[PDB]
Amino acid sequence: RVDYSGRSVIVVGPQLKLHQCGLPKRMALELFKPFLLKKMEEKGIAPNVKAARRMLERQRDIKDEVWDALEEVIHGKVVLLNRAPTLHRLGIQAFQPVLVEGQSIQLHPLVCEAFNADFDGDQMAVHVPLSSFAQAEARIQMLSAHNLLSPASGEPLAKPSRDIILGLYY
Amino acid sequence: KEVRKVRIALASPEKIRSWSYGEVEKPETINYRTLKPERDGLFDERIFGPIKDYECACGKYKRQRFEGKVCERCGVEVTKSIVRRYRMGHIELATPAAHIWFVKDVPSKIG
Amino acid sequence: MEIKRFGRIREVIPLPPLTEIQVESYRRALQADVPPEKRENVGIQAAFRETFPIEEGLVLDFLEYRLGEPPFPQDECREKDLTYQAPLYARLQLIHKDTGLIKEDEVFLGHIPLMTEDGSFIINGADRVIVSQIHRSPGVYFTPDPARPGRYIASIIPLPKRGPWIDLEVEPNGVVSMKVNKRKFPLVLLLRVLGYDQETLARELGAYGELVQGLMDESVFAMRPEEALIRLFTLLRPGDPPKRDKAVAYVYGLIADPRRYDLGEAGRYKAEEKLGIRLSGRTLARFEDGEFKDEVFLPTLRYLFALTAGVPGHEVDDIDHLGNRRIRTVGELMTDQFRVGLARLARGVRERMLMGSTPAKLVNSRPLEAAIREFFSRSQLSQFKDETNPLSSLRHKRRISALGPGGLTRERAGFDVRDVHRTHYGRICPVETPEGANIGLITSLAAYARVDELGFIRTPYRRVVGGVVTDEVVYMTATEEDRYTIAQANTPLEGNRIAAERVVARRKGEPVIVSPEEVEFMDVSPKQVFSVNTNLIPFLEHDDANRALMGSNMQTQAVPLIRAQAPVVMTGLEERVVRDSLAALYAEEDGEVAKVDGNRIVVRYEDGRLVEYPLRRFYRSNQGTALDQRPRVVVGQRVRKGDLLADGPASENGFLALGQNVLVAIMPFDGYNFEDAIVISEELLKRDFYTSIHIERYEIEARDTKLGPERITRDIPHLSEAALRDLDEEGVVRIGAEVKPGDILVGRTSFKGESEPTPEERLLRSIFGEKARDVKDTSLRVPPGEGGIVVRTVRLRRGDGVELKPGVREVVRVYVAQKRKLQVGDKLANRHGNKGVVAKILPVEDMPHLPDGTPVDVILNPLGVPSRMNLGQILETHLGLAGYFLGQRYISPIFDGAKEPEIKELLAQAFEVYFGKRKGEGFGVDKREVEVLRRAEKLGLVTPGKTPEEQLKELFLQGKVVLYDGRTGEPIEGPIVVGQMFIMKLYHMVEDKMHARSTGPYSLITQQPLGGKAQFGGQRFGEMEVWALEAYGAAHTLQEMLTLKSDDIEGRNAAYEAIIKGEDVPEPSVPESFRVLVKELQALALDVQTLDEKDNPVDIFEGLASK
Amino acid sequence: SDPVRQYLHEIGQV
Amino acid sequence: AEPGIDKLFGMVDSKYRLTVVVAKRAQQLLRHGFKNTVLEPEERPKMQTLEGLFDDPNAVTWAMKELLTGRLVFGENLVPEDRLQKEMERLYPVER
Amino acid sequence: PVSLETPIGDEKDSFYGDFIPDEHLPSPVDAATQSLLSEELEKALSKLSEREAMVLKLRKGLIDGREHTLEEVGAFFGVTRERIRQIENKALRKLKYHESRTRKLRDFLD
Amino acid sequence: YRAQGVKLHDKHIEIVVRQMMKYVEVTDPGDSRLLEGQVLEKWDVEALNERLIAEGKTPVAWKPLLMGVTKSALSTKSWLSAASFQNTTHVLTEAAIAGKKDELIGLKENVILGRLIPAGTGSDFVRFTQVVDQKTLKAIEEARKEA
Amino acid sequence: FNPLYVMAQSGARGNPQQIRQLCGLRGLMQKPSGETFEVPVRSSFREGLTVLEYFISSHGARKGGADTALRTADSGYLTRKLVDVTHEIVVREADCGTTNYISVPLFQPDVTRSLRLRKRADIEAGLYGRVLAREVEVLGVRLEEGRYLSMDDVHLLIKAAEAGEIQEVPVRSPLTCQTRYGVCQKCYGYDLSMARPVSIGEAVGIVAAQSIGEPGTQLT
DNA sequence: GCATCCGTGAGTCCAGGG
DNA sequence: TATAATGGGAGCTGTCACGGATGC
Ligand SMILES: [Mg+2]
Ligand SMILES: [Mg+2]
Ligand SMILES: [Mg+2]
Ligand SMILES: [Zn+2]
Ligand SMILES: [Zn+2]
Repeated sequence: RVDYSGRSVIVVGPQLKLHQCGLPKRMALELFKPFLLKKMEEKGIAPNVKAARRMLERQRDIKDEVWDALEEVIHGKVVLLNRAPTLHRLGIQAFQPVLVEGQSIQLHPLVCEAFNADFDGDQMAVHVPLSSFAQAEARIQMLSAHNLLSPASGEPLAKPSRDIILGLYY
Repeated sequence: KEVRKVRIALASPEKIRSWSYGEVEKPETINYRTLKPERDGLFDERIFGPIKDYECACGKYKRQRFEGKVCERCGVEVTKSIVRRYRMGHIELATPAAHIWFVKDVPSKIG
Repeated sequence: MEIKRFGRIREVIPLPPLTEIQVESYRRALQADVPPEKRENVGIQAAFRETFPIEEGLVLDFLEYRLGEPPFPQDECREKDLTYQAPLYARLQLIHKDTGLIKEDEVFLGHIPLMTEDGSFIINGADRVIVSQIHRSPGVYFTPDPARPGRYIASIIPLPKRGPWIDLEVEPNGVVSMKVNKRKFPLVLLLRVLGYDQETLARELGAYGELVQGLMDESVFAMRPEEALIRLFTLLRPGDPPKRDKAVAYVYGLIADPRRYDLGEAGRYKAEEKLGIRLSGRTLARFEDGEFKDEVFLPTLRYLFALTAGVPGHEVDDIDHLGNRRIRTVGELMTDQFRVGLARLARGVRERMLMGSTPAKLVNSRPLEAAIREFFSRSQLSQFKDETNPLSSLRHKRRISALGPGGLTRERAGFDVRDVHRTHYGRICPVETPEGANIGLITSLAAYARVDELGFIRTPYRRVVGGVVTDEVVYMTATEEDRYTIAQANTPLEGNRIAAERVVARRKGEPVIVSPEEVEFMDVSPKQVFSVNTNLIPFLEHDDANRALMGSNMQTQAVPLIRAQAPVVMTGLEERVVRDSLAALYAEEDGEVAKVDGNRIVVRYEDGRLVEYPLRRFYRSNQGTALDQRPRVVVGQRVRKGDLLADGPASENGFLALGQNVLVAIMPFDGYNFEDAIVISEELLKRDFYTSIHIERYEIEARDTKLGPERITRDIPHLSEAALRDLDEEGVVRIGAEVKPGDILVGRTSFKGESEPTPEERLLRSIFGEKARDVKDTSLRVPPGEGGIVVRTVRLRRGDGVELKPGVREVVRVYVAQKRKLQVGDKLANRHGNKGVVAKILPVEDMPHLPDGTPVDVILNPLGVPSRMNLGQILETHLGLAGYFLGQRYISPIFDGAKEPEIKELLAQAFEVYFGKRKGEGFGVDKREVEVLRRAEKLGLVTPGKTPEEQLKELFLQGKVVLYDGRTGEPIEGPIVVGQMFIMKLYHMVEDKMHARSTGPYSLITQQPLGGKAQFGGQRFGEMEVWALEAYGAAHTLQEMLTLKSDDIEGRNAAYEAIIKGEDVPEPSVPESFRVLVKELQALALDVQTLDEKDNPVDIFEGLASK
Repeated sequence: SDPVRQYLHEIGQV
Repeated sequence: AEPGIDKLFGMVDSKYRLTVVVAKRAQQLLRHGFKNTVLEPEERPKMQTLEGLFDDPNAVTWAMKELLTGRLVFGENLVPEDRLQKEMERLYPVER
Repeated sequence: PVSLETPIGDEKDSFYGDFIPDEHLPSPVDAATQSLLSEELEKALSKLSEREAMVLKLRKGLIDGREHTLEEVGAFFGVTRERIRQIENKALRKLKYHESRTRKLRDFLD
Repeated sequence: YRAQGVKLHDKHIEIVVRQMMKYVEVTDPGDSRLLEGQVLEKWDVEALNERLIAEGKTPVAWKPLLMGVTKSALSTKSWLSAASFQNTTHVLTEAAIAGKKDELIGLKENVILGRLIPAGTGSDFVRFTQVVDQKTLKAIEEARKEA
Repeated sequence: FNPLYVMAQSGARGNPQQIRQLCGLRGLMQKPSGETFEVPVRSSFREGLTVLEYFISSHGARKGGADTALRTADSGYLTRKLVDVTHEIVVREADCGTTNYISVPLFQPDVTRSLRLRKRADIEAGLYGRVLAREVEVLGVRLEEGRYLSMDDVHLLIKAAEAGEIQEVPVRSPLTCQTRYGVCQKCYGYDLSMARPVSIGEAVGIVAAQSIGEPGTQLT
């Protein structure tokens, strides 16, 4: 078991770009908390780290410019999404999170086949790569949009399906 | 240095005694009134180390200035309590006993 | 509104009492209503009769038992976490054999849990169900040897834990072996011990050729029964002294002691029927006049030889036939644990009979009480009651497990036990079973099925005499069913005469076309093939079984809604389900309503008596869904017996109301209903459709410490007045306050553990000159993601009819209610197995809409139908469209329901209502409707040349309409299926599942993050997640997962500090769990050494473990 | 195999 | 996709080498507060707050965009590690 | 006592011990708070002279873990116990004045 | 796989099958310390046979062996990997008697120790790579050129 | 343009047996022993089954559910075993220097009447991305030693085989690689993820194990 | 040596626990 | 610390492949 990690129900996000996922604001606040504390000190939102932490502790204490601070915290960063059972490496993929209202993770349609995910109640885990190195590995090697062909067969694995095919065919 | 290999071997009685910081002589654990560890039993700070960082069992020494000092009144080294994860003890058997792994894992290595 | 119903099968009998399998079984076990002297020797009475008398001298004997009244009623037991139970007394008498002295007393034995009216139990406050178990029946079986094709194994099987399994076999050397407790010895020996001579064995067995020769051993016949008996005791107990009375005692306890061997009544009956013999009792032999007398062994051998040779009338047994598998109900399961507790009690009695100088003095009840408690709390058939909705509870009471004590072990259960056997028909539902690894091992009783007194499942059939169907119905076991030709329930009848030349029937499961003359019985109803849940799926005949299974199972998980509705298409079972599950109050007799309240209804009955009915209001179920009853009558109303007085949860005017009827369009929608996701309208939230009430319970204790007492108080150090704003004088949050994550529900202070402050703290104190307080804040706070309105507090403090476990001074419990609106990530489903998570909530102006301006409610994707093959949901929608415009509902019974032509008639009427309204209001056909008719003509859906109206009507009779896109005003380019569908909101709410962690508690031994939302846990990055990272070559990401993020202590501390300082994370070091592994190997006498490249030790313990 | 069977035997020796 | 990812993969003999170069460079920029950047002011990656456009805080984004200019040098055994650290401290002092 | 390896539920999935948090070792949050505290105390102490900072450190035990008596700090600085008490008090007076000015140590007080 | 319409490249199966043929059995020890019937790695007996041929000695005669995937995993050289797989006590018993040194060659062994795996960015082929900007490099070259 | 037809034809949803069960007939069904029952369900799901037809359907639906259930654990177990034999195999160097190779055949024996061309997919799975171990000259095209076979190169070799110019293709393979503890870049070939030579450092054994185990649940 | 008769450890992921 | 007391109870059930160990 591991820190900086969460899970939730997944939901389709049609508007996402292939390299993006939808991450609920509250999850992102907890997943990124030390970064957010720092960034809050770096602005006037709290004198120091510990004041900021007490502020985020109570939900009715949470201000508005903290959501803006969070958005600066996640800029260009990726999270890892995982759906168990993790049968091949594409059971884990890196995504740039887009913050959303709501409590569901928003997953891009074209990665569902590789995750073997659909939307009849599946849940997924999310994880934060911390260091510059882990973050670099995740953005170069594990990004959804850099993993398009199957390593088993060489054939496309991110590819049109269901409605996408249906409309294009029509 | 840097770890490059990991060896595993039989431990001799003498090797085992070198690991041990004390023989556990009593089947006691903690005192039923004070909830503190009984002397010479399975939780004894005298053997396995202090429960509180840099503080003997009775209280005579309570700061990091004493370090490695073994208190005379209670016998407890003054170091970090984390050492209660690392310090072995031993039981000196009155008669030798076979290690069942070398008996029942067939074919028996002893046999 | 009007209910129109379809179908031509008239059910001769109603469904039986749907919980009788629970209620009657337990009533049989307790015999509480029966005067003691009239009791049968069954149930706990039979337990007593097996235990007593207790001999050796002294004797302690049983006269009778008695069950008193429960000390606390059911609600009080739920409130105070008590067990609802009755005190058990036994009248016992101690006789000293030589003195003749007799002492008699009624001794108190503890308490026995009582079954509530609905068939469940209240164990320590929580409702529980004892789930019935299925097992192989006791008896005598004959089975093919899987090794030797022409040989057979005979198996004698008693009741579970009531004797050993005995096998007889014909060995390749020809001698007939007996195996018991894994001991292969020649059966001839035991036959001799029984008193059989070679003369009797020759004359009784010689018919079967050479087989009897492998039984003839002269060295055995040359010994009298005593010498054979001692010989058997030696080859059964190596090293045990072959004492004569000890050998008698052992073999008697193995084969003849009724207190140790028991075939049961079922094993008795089946052994008798199979072997064609009569049994005196229920054991394999008796001890009569100083010698053993055979009952079963010779008949079994007779049969085994006859089967081996080939003589007619001898067949192998199908062990999965439901004549050979029986149900252990709660009464029997409990009686068995009661019998074990009583055996331990008797051992204690004999113990005190040795050491001592009264019945009470001799009897220590504790073991008995321990066994019952152990049964009702930690058994695998004792299950937390599912009462998500009332159907959930009803269904739970009718479940059947092949697991549990004395049953199968999953991961081992093969394909045979999980199959639907032909004999399941009318007995065990063929669709309702789990989808995971338990598939086929947990099942549901069929709607009309009944467990008979021996435990076999019976189903009802109507008698047919010369083509006439009578009203005699006969409940049969599968053995009896196999005798007859049984016609299908849809056989056409003119009055009572079979009006057909060719009749579909079954003979031993086999479908067969038969004349009326040949028909002996006829099914009562299609209903009898399926579980209650499966009987609630309209148009089941059009749904592939795999998705019908899902619709079945998901009705269990429907949440009760504040505006719940019954379906517009019902099967006709909805009222009976509400009734049998006690999901409503009904009038006890004819009468008149005197008083009506949110809280209570007072009715004046014909007797003149004034009966008052309190209504349960916003009570908390086991699952947190809301149990409340709402009155459905008014003052002065005249009620007949059985009329509805109040609706419970998921009840609408007495009909099962598991969700809402919503207006549905079947079309893709911009990716938002991709791969089973669902799009809904904001209108649904606006009118509180799919809104549910949920109640959470929080609990806090204040205990005595060695450091001073915990106190429940408002005076909490360092908190503002804002933090205490809604805390009462005593420090408990007030009723009606809104609590959010972080807010205090119960203030509590605890004395601090003796700590010398770190020098930094000493200096900071001096700088501010403030004494550190002596207690710290240990209050109960609302956890992350929870909250609502406080609706109850309970306060139990010691010194107040209140006594708590040792050392706790007070317990406080706070009840918090939330109204849950449908939101993105919540799960919806229909009864045909269509299920999906809400992905998008659109404002009303974005919804597809009808020409008259009516927007639809939910948008389901057509890609969910073809590969699922569950077309019932399409017919439901078609009929829903009709009902929408006619203001009517339908009952369409399964396999006997609405057909396409009748649905088309109704759609023609509904069209006239939907379109003639327009033609009257002064409007013609729209230009966009003309464009869609042009496309429809090209699709083949409408006849070219007809007028706009006639073509629109053709579409409508196909259940399709012109639909406008709310974003554009342009029509969808083809007509779309639209109609009413019944959709439920399931108890899988994202509000409960979303969870994240940065840091938090770690485990004691491993120093790894704890698991579980309540522990503020971390996610498991298991073996396979690691493989994925390895396969990407993401080496540093993985090293973080294994060190800085889990159990690298300095690493995790330093990474947190570096991040909050804006630095980069430091390099990891050794994980603690590897240190733990090294120490655990050192305890195994293994020296595990980390070396460097020069083979020199490296200390991973930094000197802290080297002297 | 069974240590108390073994011990009862050893005792039945004397 | 990361901007220019196909060219970045074109620059190395092993994809894992690009990730090592990118990560070490990102660490170097963070250590020296971005004063050692090879980007020209108009090439600096930006992030749009509410106040206005500012420097992108993400050093991996910077490092990739620098790699794409040809102005970095990568390979094995270019310089002893301590000499490199000390010269970068000299040219671009670390905050205290 | 009850066993740490008591099964929770039907499977061999989980044990009672799985749910018991380590209350002894400092959390990453607590460790970081202690570290920010030490650093802020050193920052505020550098605003005093070497002697008043050092006297405060010896008297509070921030150096060798123990708090020396006024007689020992005095014998160390070569000065009366009364003198060392007076320079401790002016050191505290200076710390309080600065802390009221910048409010840089307040939040550590809980 | 073809029967189910699954396209799977052969070389993945070949990797596994290569691990199933890892071991050989001695038929004649030659001039070696080995025993007849002893099972060892094909790589190791070939290294030994070339050491003996270079030394003018008689080489060890050996036959090829086929192991199932489970047995091949349990027979691997690294005792950390085999003991994490299955038959833990048997593996640990034989490794303890032999005093085995695990050289940390594979992935499991390094994962258990929390080490950086020898794959991907942890490969020795790439992890020592350096980066330096043109200015800093030129300045270091001036520094060198002075001495 | 019928909905069911367009979904099946386009590959969006549905196969011909499911469509047939919707519009044609449910068909033959198996007994609990697995033998097929003599009389088929003659109605489609649109027409609706009878009680008895539905009951007999149960046996096969339950067998297939129990199949699916047991096979997901068997598959995961297999994957774990495969990961344990292969985990140490990594691309460790550019070229081990072996001269050994394997020959992938383009033909297979029939009725044993003659040889016939193997199916296209089977040839692709055997040749795509592989490094040629020997010069090949077909249809006047030189495929040089050391070349990574692109998919176009594979199709070229299939054409040459149809024209008679080649029967087997010599190819570097993990079977013949001499890298200790792993594989080299030449002998492994292309990272099918990227359609180009594999990078040194790729955990090629894990990828093999996952490639083999992940479709295990589809094997019936 | 050649079979048979044994022990033994194994069985996807998550969640919560009553 | 003294009458005399002298060999125990519990089982327990629908798996499977495989390496090693006993009978032929
Ligand atoms: Mg799913
Ligand atoms: Mg399930
Ligand atoms: Mg389960
Ligand atoms: Zn001491
Ligand atoms: Zn090679």
